[PDB]
Amino acid sequence: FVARSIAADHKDLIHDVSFDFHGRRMATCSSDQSVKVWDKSESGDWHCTASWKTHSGSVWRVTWAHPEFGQVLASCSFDRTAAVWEEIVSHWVKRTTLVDSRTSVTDVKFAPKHMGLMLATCSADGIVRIYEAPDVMNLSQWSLQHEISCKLSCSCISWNPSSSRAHSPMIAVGSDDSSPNAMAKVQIFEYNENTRKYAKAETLMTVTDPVHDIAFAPNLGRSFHILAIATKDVRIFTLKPVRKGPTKFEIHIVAQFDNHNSQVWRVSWNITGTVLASSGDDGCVRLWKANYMDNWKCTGILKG
Amino acid sequence: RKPLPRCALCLINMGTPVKKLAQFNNWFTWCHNCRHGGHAGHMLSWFRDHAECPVSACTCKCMQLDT
Amino acid sequence: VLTGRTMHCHLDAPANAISVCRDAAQVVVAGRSIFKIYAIEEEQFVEKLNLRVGRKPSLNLSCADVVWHQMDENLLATAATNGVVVTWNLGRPSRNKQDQLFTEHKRTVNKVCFHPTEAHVLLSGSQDGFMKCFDLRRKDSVSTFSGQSESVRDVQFSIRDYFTFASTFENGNVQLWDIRRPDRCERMFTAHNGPVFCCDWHPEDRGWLATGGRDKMVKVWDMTTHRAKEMHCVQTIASVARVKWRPECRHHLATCSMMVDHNIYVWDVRRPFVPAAMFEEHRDVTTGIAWRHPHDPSFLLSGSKDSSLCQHLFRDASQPVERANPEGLCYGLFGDLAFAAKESLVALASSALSVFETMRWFVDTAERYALAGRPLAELCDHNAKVARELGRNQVAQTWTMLRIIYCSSRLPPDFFGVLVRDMLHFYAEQGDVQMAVSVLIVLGERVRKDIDEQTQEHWYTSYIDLLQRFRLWNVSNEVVKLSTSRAVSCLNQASTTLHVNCSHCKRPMSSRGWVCDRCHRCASMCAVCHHVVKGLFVWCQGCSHGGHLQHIMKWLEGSSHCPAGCGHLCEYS
Amino acid sequence: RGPSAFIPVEEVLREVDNLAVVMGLHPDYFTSFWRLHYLLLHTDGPLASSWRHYIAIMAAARHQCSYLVGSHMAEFLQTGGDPEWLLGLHRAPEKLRKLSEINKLLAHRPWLITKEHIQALLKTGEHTWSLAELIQALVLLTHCHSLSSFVFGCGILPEDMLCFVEDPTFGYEDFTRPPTFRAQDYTWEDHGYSLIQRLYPEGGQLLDEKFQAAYSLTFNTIAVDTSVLRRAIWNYIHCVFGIRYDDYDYGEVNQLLERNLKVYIKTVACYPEKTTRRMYNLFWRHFRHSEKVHVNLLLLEARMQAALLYALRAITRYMT
Ligand SMILES: [Zn+2]
Ligand SMILES: [Zn+2]
Ligand SMILES: [Zn+2]
Ligand SMILES: [Zn+2]
Ligand SMILES: [Zn+2]
Ligand SMILES: [Zn+2]
Ligand SMILES: [Zn+2]
Repeated sequence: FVARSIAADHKDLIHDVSFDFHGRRMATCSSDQSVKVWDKSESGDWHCTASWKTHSGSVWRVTWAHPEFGQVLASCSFDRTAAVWEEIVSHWVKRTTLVDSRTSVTDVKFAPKHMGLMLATCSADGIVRIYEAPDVMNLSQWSLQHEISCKLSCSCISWNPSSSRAHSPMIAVGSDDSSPNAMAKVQIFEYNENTRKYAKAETLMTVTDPVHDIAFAPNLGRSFHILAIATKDVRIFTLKPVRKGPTKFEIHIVAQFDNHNSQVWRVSWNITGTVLASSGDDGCVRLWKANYMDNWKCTGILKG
Repeated sequence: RKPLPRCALCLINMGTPVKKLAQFNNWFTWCHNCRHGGHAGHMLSWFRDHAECPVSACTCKCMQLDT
Repeated sequence: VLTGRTMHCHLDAPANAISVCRDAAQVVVAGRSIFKIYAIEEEQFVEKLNLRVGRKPSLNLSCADVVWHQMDENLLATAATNGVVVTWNLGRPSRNKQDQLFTEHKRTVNKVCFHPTEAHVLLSGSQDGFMKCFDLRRKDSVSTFSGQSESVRDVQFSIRDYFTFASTFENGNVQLWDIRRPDRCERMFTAHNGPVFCCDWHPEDRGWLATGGRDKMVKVWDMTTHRAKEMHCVQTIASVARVKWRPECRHHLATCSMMVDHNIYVWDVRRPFVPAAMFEEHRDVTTGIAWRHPHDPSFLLSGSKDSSLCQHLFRDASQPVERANPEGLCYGLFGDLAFAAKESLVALASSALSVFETMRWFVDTAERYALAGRPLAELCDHNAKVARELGRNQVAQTWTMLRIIYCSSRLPPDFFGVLVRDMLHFYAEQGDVQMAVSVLIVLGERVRKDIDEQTQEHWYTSYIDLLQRFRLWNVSNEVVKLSTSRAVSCLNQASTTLHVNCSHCKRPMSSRGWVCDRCHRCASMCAVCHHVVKGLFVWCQGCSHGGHLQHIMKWLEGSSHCPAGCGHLCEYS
Repeated sequence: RGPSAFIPVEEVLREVDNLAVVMGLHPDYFTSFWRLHYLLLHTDGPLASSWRHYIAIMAAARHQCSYLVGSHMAEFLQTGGDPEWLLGLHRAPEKLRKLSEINKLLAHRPWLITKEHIQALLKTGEHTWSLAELIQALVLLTHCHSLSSFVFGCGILPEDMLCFVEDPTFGYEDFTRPPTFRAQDYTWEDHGYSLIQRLYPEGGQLLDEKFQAAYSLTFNTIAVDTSVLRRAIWNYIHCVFGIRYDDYDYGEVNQLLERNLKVYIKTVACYPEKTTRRMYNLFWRHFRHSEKVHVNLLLLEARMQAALLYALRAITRYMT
């Protein structure tokens, strides 16, 4: 549709942009070790309302939390740390700092609201950790609960946003290392209510080129799961549980598009889980949709 | 340091700091007969089109007891 | 010129110093339990000498620094932890190569230095505070300087100027002396917040320095004017131990850390935020670095604290600039799109934010739908009229058809009982849970015992969350009130009860009543109209006063005072 | 009759409300100590408050200090603690009954702490620790130990323990009865400050500010300079625990320290429950009463620094 420019005033590259739960605030992070927060006025113009130095290295990702716990943000950096910020009555203060990593921390993600207040982080050494805050009234007491260990270097993580009581929690983690061999780059871990531990569930064998981002889809009504991957091309998968250890899935493939003729960097679904947006090296954003015959077309080409 | 009671419409805990700094729409409000509370703006908006306590399984016409 | 490849060798003990001579073929490794000389031939390291032969484990050989002269290929000088400075004379007949053992320092010595041209000068800095200047032919004796700051850390002789040397102190100051006037320094200024570990001069400029400290910072200073000015500033992720300028490229540096970090970085001072290269071969903290030749910018030697010594090739590093993600992307709630990308792919150090202004039916259907209050037929007709007026025809036909099926021999008792379920699942699979939930609430009990208990919960929860995103609490609470499942119905019942007390007697009040049990006074007095409040009561948490919901609201839009008159500004405005 | 059983009441009048008045005789140090205490025990942080007071109770009960244990249990009851926890160690959860092994070593024999203890504490399971959660506990334990030592050393009057401790008969054994820690391979100022700042910043800043207040504290009646005998006492107490400096000549220790003081130091440090009035009066007979407090402050600082350096070296060896 219509495109309007924003004056970021960042001294280096921007690595992430995130919206909030009510859709009227936005956060941007850059390699000048800074974080900015933007607000939208009645006239429909975005203007900055805060900016403060956050880490001592490049900041990769920044994410919001549910408004039930307050106005909370999380960040990850090249200096092997993760921080939690809150807004009190207006400046932002630091609440915690997680320093267990030995290498650069690459992604950070908040858990869906019905599990509580949980956070998951991923490193370049192949270790994924899950934290928790047992008492919401103190946002400075986190406690480590689980620790998974993959065989390769992680680059992205994603939670399952389903809210059903027949689905157990699961998280998908992807790699980015380029090796002369041919090993699977995407793995899925599932929770076991009986043994109280995360266990391996499936492995996406077909994916062999390096991965850059993955994203589940907002369920809202269904009995199966949809996953999107941003490799050299765009791929979309489907996982449907089988009737009743880890649950058994039937993995298929439903879409593959090489329309970018480049490397795909980012993917993003929408609020209803029906339209997929992808960005590539050419510099264009593309939109994908599916009809009632389960074919995935294109819907628009947005160019900057 | 334990949670204060939560609003019956937005399900978010009540509180007030102690430009405006504590506006009217975020004050406490409660029925004096059934003791069910909420934000001032939320309850003002609710009691325009309905007449019954927002909490489930309640019976008060919490606004007709005065007018 | 020179030729070689990446290689490494394993030592016997950790090393914490290094030095190279004007042949680019020899190197010295010193430490607490090792003092050797190696050779860089073409493919490997070969170990020629071992200057610890005659092993009397004196504490005079626990070296902290070592330098090699660049006029005579035979002089060497180490600094020990006792306070001794030893000068070695390699070209000597005997097996031992010791020459002199100056012992004028009381505490630990940290650094030693040689003059670039005059091959009889030494400069030593110790932990006491003073720095001495020996003369290696025993004439004219020593000359002592005093800094009056703290333990000194580094000492360097200027490359262009003949008589000037620099110093770095633990409090954070940098002084500048001349060796023909050991009475007062020629400058002083505060550089870092804390100890300053290293300094270096520019091989080509005339007044350019480079200091590194414990506050994780690297600064470049200009000294051609009367006051020191700071041009650049590199912010690393750990404390800095060594800083060296690259040959022939006047905007490059090399740093290693003193803790936590094992890498070796090469920075460009015109891009201080991202390193231009990084060598990550070692497995412990790096202690010493040195460029091989002053005229070949492609060779670097390092010695670490894992008993290892390596040579690095610049064309084999791990460049992290061209290994990163150049863009970000997010989808909004109202249909907006946010896209930021590099300025080299769209139209190499900036980005370009842009929002694209790419669900009114949801918010218009939510408000206008009727769920309870009247019987089935009129509810169905109302919903059908709404859907038709919005433009959705199939939904309207579904609403109309749902009336003929219920609100009306014969057809068998439940002939359509297996089609409404399929319709509900059909609507819920596409992501339209609004229709399914509305139909479930309207029908009530004729479709209830057909859908599994864990599917109604999923459908209700998704709808409630979607409604709460758009900030429609009336519809959300209406759904919660008439929900068919107990778990959803019990959502606005947990912790929504308030406890109120009488402020005269400080006693709890009974659950239903407006008169205190002991004071026998009414406490729900309106602060404006002075009547009894039996319904809704507004309250101020600052001065503990309030009244009727619509009385205080009107009073507070004309004044800014508590109506009870206690001198409070209840909105703080 | 007043504050301290050793210092006469008239001296205190002329020169936890008792410790604060006996330690107030050196104003520039009291402020720093109170700041660190407020940060460590009252400000919000990675651990809960009740857990912090329980850690203080466990640490003070090693040296059998009634004062601190009583004060800290009184505080723990009023912050929301479980009264059931005060019956013994065996009623507490299996996350505080892991620090009980590092407790003894930090209190009695610091030189035996290795990286395997850290690995045992941080090993994955059902009840684990994080790095921040554990670096706070270490500092808390050292702080309580040193405070107990000072309290017993100055002889403070008031105004069970065997149930809070495992292995009650460990005690101290002399070092010479293990490699030596050279104080130039791992120094606080160059090595420990950076690590403690990265893992716990505010605490590191406060500890470095408190270390520099116990160095600039002059001695009035010496008779070389104040900087000499201070170095002597500091080096002696460090050498007791197994740290040897390379530059220092150790002969001057006897020529500068009376043989009576050399026993008071060791008694108050290693076994602070056996200190008595006669010991307090034997050394420095004809000197002012405000110097036998400065000696105690120096000793406290030295014990803290030794224990912290050993623990930090262990953590660095683990993480490398
Ligand atoms: Zn009521
Ligand atoms: Zn009610
Ligand atoms: Zn509310
Ligand atoms: Zn009363
Ligand atoms: Zn009134
Ligand atoms: Zn008032
Ligand atoms: Zn008021």
